[PDB]
Amino acid sequence: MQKKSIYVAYTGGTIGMQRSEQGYIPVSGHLQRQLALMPEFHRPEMPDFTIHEYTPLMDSSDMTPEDWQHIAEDIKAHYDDYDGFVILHGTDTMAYTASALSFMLENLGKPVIVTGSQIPLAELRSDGQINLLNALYVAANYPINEVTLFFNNRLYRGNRTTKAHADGFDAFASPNLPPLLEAGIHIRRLNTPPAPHGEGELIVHPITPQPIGVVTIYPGISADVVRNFLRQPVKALILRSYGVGNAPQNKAFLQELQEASDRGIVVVNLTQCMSGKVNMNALAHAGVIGGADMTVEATLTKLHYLLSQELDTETIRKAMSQNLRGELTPD
Amino acid sequence: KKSIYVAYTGGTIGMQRSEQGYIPVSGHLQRQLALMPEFHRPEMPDFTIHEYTPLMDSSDMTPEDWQHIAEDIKAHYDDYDGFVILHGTDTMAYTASALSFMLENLGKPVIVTGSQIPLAELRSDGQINLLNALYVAANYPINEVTLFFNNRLYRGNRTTKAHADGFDAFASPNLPPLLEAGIHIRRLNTPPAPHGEGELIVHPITPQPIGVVTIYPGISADVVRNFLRQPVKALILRSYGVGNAPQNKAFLQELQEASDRGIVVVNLTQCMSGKVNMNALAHAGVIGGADMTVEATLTKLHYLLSQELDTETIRKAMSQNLRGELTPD
Amino acid sequence: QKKSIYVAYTGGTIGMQRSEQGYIPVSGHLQRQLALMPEFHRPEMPDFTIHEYTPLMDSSDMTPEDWQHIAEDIKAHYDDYDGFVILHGTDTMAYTASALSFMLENLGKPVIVTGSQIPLAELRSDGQINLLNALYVAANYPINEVTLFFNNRLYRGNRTTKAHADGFDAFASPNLPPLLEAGIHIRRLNTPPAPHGEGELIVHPITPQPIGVVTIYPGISADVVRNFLRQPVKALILRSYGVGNAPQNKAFLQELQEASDRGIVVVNLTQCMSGKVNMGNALAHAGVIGGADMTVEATLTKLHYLLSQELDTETIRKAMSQNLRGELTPD
Amino acid sequence: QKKSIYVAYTGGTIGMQRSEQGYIPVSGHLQRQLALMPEFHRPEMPDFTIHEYTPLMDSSDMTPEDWQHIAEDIKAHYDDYDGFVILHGTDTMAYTASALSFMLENLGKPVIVTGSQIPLAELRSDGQINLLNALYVAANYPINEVTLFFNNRLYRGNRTTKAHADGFDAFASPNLPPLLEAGIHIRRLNTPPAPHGEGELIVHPITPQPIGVVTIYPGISADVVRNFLRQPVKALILRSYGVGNAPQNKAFLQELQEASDRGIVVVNLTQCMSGKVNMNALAHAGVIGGADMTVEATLTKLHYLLSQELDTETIRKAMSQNLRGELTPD
Repeated sequence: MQKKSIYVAYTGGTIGMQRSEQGYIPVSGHLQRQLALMPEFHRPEMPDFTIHEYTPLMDSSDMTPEDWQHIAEDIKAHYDDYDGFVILHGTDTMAYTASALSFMLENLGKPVIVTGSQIPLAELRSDGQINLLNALYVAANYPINEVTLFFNNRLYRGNRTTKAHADGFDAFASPNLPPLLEAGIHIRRLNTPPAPHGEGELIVHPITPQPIGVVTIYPGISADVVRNFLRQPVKALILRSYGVGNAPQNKAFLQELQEASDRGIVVVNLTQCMSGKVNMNALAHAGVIGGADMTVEATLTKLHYLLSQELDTETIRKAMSQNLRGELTPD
Repeated sequence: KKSIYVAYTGGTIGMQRSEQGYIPVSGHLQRQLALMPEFHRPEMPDFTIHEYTPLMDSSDMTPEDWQHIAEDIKAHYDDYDGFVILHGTDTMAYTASALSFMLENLGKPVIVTGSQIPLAELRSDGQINLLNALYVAANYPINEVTLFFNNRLYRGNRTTKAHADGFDAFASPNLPPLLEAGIHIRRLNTPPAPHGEGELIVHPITPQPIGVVTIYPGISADVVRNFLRQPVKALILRSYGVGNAPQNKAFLQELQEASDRGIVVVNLTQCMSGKVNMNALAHAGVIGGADMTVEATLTKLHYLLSQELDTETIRKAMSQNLRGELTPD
Repeated sequence: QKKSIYVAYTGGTIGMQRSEQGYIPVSGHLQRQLALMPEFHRPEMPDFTIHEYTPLMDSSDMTPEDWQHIAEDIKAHYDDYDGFVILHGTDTMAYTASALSFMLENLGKPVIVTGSQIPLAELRSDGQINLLNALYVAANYPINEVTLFFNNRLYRGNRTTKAHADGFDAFASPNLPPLLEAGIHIRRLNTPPAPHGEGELIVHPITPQPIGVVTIYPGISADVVRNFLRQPVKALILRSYGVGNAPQNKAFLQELQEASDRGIVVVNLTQCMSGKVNMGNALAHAGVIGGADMTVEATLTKLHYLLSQELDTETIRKAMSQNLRGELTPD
Repeated sequence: QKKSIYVAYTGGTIGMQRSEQGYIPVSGHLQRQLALMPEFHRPEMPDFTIHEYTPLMDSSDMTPEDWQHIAEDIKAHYDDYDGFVILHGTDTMAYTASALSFMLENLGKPVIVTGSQIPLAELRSDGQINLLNALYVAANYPINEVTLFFNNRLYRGNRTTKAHADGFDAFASPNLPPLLEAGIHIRRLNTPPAPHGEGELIVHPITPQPIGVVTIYPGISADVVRNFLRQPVKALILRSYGVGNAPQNKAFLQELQEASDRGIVVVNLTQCMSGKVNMNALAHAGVIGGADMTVEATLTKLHYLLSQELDTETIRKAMSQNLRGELTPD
């Protein structure tokens, strides 16, 4: 009967750009005007859709948590009026936004698909045409009530993604979890277990910028350098350590970590490996919390989320190791 | 016969069983090798095993240990046809990357390897990795510091430990292997690293105050300022995609101030593979690290900072392909 | 002015209509649908002309007479177009592509054979993708060979085989890389071009030929093999073990030697999925010719080609081991 | 006491020696070498006994009589060992593994068929790896089926095919995952076990059978197909397009119908590298669908069925049924 309706927020990215002598430039309303002339987007199988183009568009490499907040407020404001949501985003920080939204939205009961493209919709052979058409179709026909990220013909759990390549071509990966859905000839919903969720109405949590350090451990890293990473105003520190979560055993380094936790800093340990989980023991005794197999993006946004709420340090430390939105694999 | 020198620094490969799991045991690897006939066959090279004391867990290693290994290779260089460095997997890629810079005009193979299972166990990858490393160092000599794992010989300064949970795996995201060790060993057409024509030159290396950090949405100038406080001499930034980062004045100002103080700031990508292509950061004095791995960049800075080089020369050298660690424009 | 491509719509799912019973061929449907798709009429796309065959053919019903018809169609329109696209059903698409490669000599324009598993008219169709790309590639990245386009790759026609059909269609070129890849950015690969003379195009005739294609297995009897070689058989393709090994019992080898004495051309291919046969001397001493790394499709069509030219048996045996059109990797 | 494994060295390069002429078979060389390799005598390894065939079998020259001899060897030593390893040349290893899967019924101990590209004597040999692993898996990760071990994978025997031989040997199980992976840590996969009965072991006889295995192509003549079906042929395996499609010209279909009408069992397989046949015209001509069976499994299954005293309707029904895990039921 009456078609489903999808809300499309064009927050930024190359999709709506137009050809000029100076090259491709953002042109207000160009995305909307083009879609009006493409019959494939108006077929009976396709949902109705409304585009809200951001003014001005966001350059994803210059985004901040204030922008994540603005996007969530947009979703909240239009939630009861649409059946799903598609967030068009620049690729550079798309995974960060998708991860942050997954924590900010609690008890989500409609699909929120973050996507984008390397090539503008206007170009003959455009991934923008493919990604937007599929995102709209999947949001309407194969709804999954999570914040997802669609790219390279796969629908990933948002807080499990990372931009894996950018030089010459854009590619995203979900290193520690299979996709939730594959969009090939035939759309296939995979048997990937759904994310945890409560049974009430949607809750949209606020988020604000937070002073977090994200650093990589290397042979001989000095306590003096680590001390700097932990100075005010730092509230949390994400350490990327070796293999399953190993680090140098020298006392000076470990004492800087212990003293930081003593004064309320949340220290979390992630692996330097491309995939796999941290299996925590010397760091553990210094107050460091294991981040299991969370991506850097999920860990960084999860900390922003927890620190932005009215929560004490020990509750934050406990929450960081719990699977709140499908971002980590429990032991 | 050819003769290979084995620096046994430590690592799981030489450990033995106990009531409390695998433990380091002095002399265990040597004893086991003496009892395995396949290592003493006519087709294998003669070899010498030098056990380090103490044996090192690779996660405990420092640049001082890299220096000790380089000194060992230097002292025995003219007496052997190649070298094999047995190492723990956790920081194996850092050691291989460091040695590639410390050794200049290398004219013999130096293969770093190890295993996830002790050599003495049934079905050990340790037996396979040592047998192949010895055979390859003697017969398919590639005059570079390489890393052997998962039956592939990679350029050392192009590697990173890609997995460790359940199984160990190494990757060379931006360069194909130099050789593959399947049924038939095959040297690949991967172009050899740049090299001079003189005698081997071994450079010293010492620990250096370097920061390695990741850029994220909204990262504060206050936090970045802390990353650049003394004693920091260099900062490695892992930025978005082809090397993009926030353009807010405060953030860029902190990086500019750091470069004014003589700090070398290098830009790498957060992506798993690909090159950084340098504009706002460039104006703030940031140097592009092309497609270098974090291990290569970190050890390269340790190498340059440990020599008697001025800041401007270090900045120029960081973007140059010195040992095959980066893909030039 | 714009490039102009001739499209021979021989049959196949690509131009069919969806119905309650399944996919059905409908005269004029493909042309009706393409006139309604703006992307096919953009400045960047070539002009094209569609010749719908009457009747439309189910590729599993095709014979060499149909290959002849297609070659005659290409020949009749050769001077008036810049390239050709042959729309075909997937089941025997590789046979047609292989056959055309031998029938056309000194080809100086692209001939791309393609099709799809989903009709072009459907939403998310690979048919729309394959036709758009075939037209664009034939016009802009011309490769003067009979090629086959599928799964976003342009393969040398006489190197292809349909590798899968259950649930999804897939083609493979087991012994040669593609000639071009069509991802975000179309990329011509360094695969060496097929050999060719420097004269005018020559179109050779082809007719059905009595050929046997059989598989060797343990204990295969001389009596059964004798039957495979009875008149009217002119050639027999043997699929033997590994690098080309077969039973060495006298009765078996005698039947093969008697066949070569009768003027039958016996060719040896491997049962393996890829790789070359390397002639071991028992089969070659019985007069068997090695087919190197040729696909069954190339070997079968190559024999049809050579037998249709009325050449001497010795000439045919010699030609089978020669790389005539890029179908084989010489020693 | 350790488990004990019976090793039949039927043929293949594994026990060959080095001479100024290449690899040559030397009687007893495999056994002599293994006695000097400590890794094969460790506490973790089973005891084993080697029965070297005299002469060795050239796998490319094997016949069903050889399959019978191997089966009789297993039968004769079945009650005395905990598992079995069959060393075989690679060219027809998949045929032997497939045939044995049908000949052995109610198998209650592992039977692993394996071999190597390189003799065990050579420095870097896959022979050392394959025999060590086969022995260890047969004793410790027993799977009561006829399996084939190669490329560090343990496949269901009747699902395998030799996929490559030029430069390097490789086997594949196109339509079923391996039953076990022998990587750094041995891992048994969740691949559902093959169907089996409850009684004691039954060893079925097998003899050579007149079977044609042919490939369909555009315009294939009714005359040629008629020749394929001439006496003494009892069965014909057709490899047709995609999911089982073939030409529908009446002369072609009529030759197949006539063959079936005189008792010839005609089975349809795909020309594709993987996948099932789904079947239309051929079905009406008496052709039986072989689902996703390999040529190897279909050819040996026919040898098995034709070698028993069975009516043709029973043989036809059995060909489409999953008897030993060789095919995926609809």
